[PDB]
Amino acid sequence: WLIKEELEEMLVEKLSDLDYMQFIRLLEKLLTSQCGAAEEEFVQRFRRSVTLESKKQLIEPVQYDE
Amino acid sequence: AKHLKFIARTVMVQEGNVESAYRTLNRILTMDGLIEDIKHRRYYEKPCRRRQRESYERCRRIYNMEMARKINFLMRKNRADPWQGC
Repeated sequence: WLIKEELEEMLVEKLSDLDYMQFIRLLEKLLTSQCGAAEEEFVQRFRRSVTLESKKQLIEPVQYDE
Repeated sequence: AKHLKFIARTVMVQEGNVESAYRTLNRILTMDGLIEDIKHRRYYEKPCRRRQRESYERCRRIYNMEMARKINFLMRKNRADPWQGC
């Protein structure tokens, strides 16, 4: 979910902490329903792409000598 | 003294369970007010003090019964929020 400071910029207003919670509780209540495509583009506007770069280790290339 | 014995304040033991028989007897004496009456009778309570306590007790019961009634009445609306989001 977007952070309170990211909601405070989409809306361009100042928000309380409880204001942010009530909005999130209302979006969660919308996912549990049989939301269609129109109700899915809207929720994704408030879902940020978490920096889920995998913890998978990067493998060095296998080189060959003379 | 002049009454028949083994009728008043007498509980029979079931299956040798004396702990449950003693608890039943203790519960009987408590509900009938004897346990608390024996304790208050160890020392003399002065009449002005007895009236003060009997009046305090009477008013705490009325106040506790009235506060329970209020909580029960106002707990009907403890259901989930019907208009969430508004």
